[PDB]
Amino acid sequence: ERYFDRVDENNPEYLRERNMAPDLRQDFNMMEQKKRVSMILQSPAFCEELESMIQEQFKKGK
Amino acid sequence: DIAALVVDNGSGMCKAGFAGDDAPRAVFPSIVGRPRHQGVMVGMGQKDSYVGDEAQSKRGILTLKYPIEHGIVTNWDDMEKIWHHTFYNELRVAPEEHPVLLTEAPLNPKANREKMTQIMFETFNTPAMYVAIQAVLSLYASGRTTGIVMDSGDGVTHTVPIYEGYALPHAILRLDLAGRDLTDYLMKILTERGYSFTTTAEREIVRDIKEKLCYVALDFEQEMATAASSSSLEKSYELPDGQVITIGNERFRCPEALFQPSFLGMESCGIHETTFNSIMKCDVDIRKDLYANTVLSGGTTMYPGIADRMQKEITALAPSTMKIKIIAPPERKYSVWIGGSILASLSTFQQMWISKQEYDESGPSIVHRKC
Amino acid sequence: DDDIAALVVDNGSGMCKAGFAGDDAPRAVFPSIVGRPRHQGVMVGMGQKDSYVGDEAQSKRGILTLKYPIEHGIVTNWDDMEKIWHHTFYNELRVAPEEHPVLLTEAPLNPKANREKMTQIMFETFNTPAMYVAIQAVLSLYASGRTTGIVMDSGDGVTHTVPIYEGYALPHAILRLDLAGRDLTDYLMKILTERGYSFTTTAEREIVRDIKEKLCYVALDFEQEMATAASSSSLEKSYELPDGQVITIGNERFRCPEALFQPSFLGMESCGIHETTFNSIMKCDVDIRKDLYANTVLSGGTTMYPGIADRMQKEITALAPSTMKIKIIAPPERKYSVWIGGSILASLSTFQQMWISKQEYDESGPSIVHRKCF
Amino acid sequence: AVPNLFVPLNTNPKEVQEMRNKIREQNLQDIKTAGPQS
Amino acid sequence: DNDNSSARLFERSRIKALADEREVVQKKTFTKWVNSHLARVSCRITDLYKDLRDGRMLIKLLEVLSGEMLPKPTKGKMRIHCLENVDKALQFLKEQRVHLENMGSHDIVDGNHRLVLGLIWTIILRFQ
Ligand SMILES: Nc1ncnc2c1ncn2[C@@H]1O[C@H](COP(=O)(O)OP(=O)(O)O)[C@@H](O)[C@H]1O
Ligand SMILES: Nc1ncnc2c1ncn2[C@@H]1O[C@H](COP(=O)(O)OP(=O)(O)O)[C@@H](O)[C@H]1O
Repeated sequence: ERYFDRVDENNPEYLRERNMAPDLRQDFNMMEQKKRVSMILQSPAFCEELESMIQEQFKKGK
Repeated sequence: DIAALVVDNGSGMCKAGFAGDDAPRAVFPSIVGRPRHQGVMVGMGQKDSYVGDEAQSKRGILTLKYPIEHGIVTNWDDMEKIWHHTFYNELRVAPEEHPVLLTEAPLNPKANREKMTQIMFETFNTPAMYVAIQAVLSLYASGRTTGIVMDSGDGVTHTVPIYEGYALPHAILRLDLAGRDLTDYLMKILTERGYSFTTTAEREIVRDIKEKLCYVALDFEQEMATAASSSSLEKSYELPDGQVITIGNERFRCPEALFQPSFLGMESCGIHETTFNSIMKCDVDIRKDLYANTVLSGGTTMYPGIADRMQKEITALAPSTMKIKIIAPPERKYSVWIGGSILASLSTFQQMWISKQEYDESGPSIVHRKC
Repeated sequence: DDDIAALVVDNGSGMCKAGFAGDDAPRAVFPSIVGRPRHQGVMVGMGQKDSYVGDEAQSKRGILTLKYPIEHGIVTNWDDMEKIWHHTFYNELRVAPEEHPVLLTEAPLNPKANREKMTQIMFETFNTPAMYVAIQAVLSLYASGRTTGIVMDSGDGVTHTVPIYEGYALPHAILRLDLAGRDLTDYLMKILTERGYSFTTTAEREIVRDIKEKLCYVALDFEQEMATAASSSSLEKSYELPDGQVITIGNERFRCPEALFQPSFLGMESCGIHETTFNSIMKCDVDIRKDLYANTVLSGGTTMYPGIADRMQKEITALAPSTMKIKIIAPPERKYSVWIGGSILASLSTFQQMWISKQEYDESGPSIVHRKCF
Repeated sequence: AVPNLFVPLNTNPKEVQEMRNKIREQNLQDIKTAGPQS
Repeated sequence: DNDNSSARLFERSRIKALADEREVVQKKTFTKWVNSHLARVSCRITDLYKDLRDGRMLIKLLEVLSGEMLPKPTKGKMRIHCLENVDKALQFLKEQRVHLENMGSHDIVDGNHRLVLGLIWTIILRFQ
């Protein structure tokens, strides 16, 4: 009995599994396979450049 | 651990997610549906209006309308409904506890930013909210600080060049040629095959057809000759009612309106010519980098063969000594949100947030002071 | 409120059913006929009875002429309808009409004067505190228990198809056909002539109806069954008349209900019931059709022929595209289904808001029924 | 307009199914009850 | 034939059972109500269906309830005199403008349960 093992209405964040489009099913898996947001933050050389660029663009204007 | 929220809005798609996450938590169309048929069944579930993913399920009994067209909102109440559904039903988080990050088109009227800020502080009691440019965030998601970016959504197409983290306001080019107009053109050219689609649900069906069975031709006349002289370029779509249609010749005809707007009769030039003109408006010294870094963004640029045709059309107008290359990330649909998820995560960005208390003495114009 | 239960009255052309809300089965089921004597009355002291109504009108049908107050779902004679309602309320249920509200059913596409006169009669004479009028095919979906589906209701007076998706009914896709078991009884009475049997009086029509209810079925293939009936005598069956005579129906058994699928046997230009259901499906929007294909619901006493569901499924499958899955839902209790739905509708706590009060009728005349109900 | 004129809005669909199931259950138990006393 | 058998099962079990329970309860209650008023004179009925056939007790009950003098019953023990005695009570009810529908003397004499119960119920609705 898999059907007794779990219930669709017990967990809403398991209920999200049923109502997915197939291309939406790939987009999440591929995008957390890539981990781009983790890559940008973990890599320093681009990171402090972005840091200081935002800070000193605030410094003179906007 | 209070974390910021990134909410990306575009005409036809709303995404939302916590800052610092790889994936947005919620993705759903920006649709509002109201019942059209006489509802007679006492005691069962009826509602005044359906919104989001639930509204798309019941397309048969609903009239579906979009609150945003061409990047400009038409009815603010529907926008409030979508924002409330995003904050409460999708993420189940209080809007007044976490800061929220918002995006918009670069060129837009004055009143949009002010009304958006007023609604976001007054209705939801957001402690801090910031407005950012979509295409700039897409370039940050690509991870280069320089280059010219092309973001083409379902509302409007725009190319902006960014050099050293600054987007030049004079060189920004905007063209009102989007995917919804392509859907209308595809419906008009499917009329002549014998299949007729008129209602809004049939427009969504035509949009799904366009997403599944469209591609960009490398040579337009040669592909017309091949499609006229043979039946190889024919695919069959299977309708939700069981009917089967043959898309046939039209597959490369609908996206080609992106390059030649004379099919739609628009006065403006093609998208590649728009990108070339935007590059021409910049200074000479940076033009090399503008020809060296070009990324594609938006769901409209997911047609197969868009990169090769774009590169060829840019190389045709470019000088012979210039080197042309086109960068197309596979996740170009959700690049903008990813950039937002970068921008809220920085340690220098906490001072960039708009203060709730400062808005009290400033007012709705405060964003024009700070952004 | 808790102990008081509104009366549920299903009022078709053939038979009338009545009971209390919250009950699984109706208390009183009896035919809707009004009979009057025609012969001499010579025995003095037997008493005078002007009219016979209901089941005991059937028992003494030998010396009576029988009239149907409802023809094609329309109340042609209203005095006989008052007789039937009085016999239902007092003799059958033994309830005072002032105590409980009344729930009534009717056909989808009917003249407005029928509804107005129903409201006027149930307020002015029986003096009811509240009353509601509903559609039978909508109540069939309540009895089925599903939100979406297409209901084909075939009674003694009229057949009609309504589609409902997610509790929303489409008025433009509702179809009405004047082809029911009444015309089938007339057709059987016509085709029994060629075997030598003649039934002409109104009393013999009930015998023909009993013969139809006992010895009729729907062939899955018409031409093959006709060839089988011509080749052999295994299809023949025997029936016994009330006077002891024996008749043999033989070939006619699958020819009487076949007029439902081919109306050209009756001279009608209309389409069959399967084509009517298919056309009602394709009159709806594109998206819901799949769901309307999966939840076809049969109802009414006319759909009690053996083998009706298999033939209907085969015809719909032949008409529909092959990639869709076609199933026909026919409960064994499909004769009473409408009434059950009425009880389910009558016992809801929400529906207590939707009753038509007597004060509203006093303010608005008999025209209040169109603004409420459906 | 007025598409929802004949029905009230914001009603739980579960209650109708529960009461239909109760009427269904009455048949299985087949408890015999008299009519309401006048 | 299987679904036909199931339908016959349903309309043999539930429709019969509910109606029989209701009519048994109504029979007991009507018997008590008639016995209360009929005890003023020295009269008592054990069965509602059987003792009301001859038509004498109906005349006695109507005489007790109404308060005036009905015509005395026809002196006989046949079926015709029985019909006459029931018809006298029915005609006296036709005086009081009480509305009776599908009610005849032979229906009471033969002993149809539903029509006798309806007659008693109509009398109760009038004379209470
Ligand atoms: N897989 C796909 N292939 C081709 N076109 C697509 C695909 N997915 C979406 N589109 C087109 O892109 C549009 C959605 O663009 P989107 O990225 O949502 O714009 P925005 O987010 O700026 O509103 C749709 O109208 C559709 O026509
Ligand atoms: N067991 C049966 N088999 C076949 N046909 C039947 C059966 N019972 C009834 N019918 C047909 O149905 C008719 C009665 O239908 P009914 O359910 O009374 O309709 P309504 O209640 O809507 O008036 C009869 O005239 C007869 O033609």
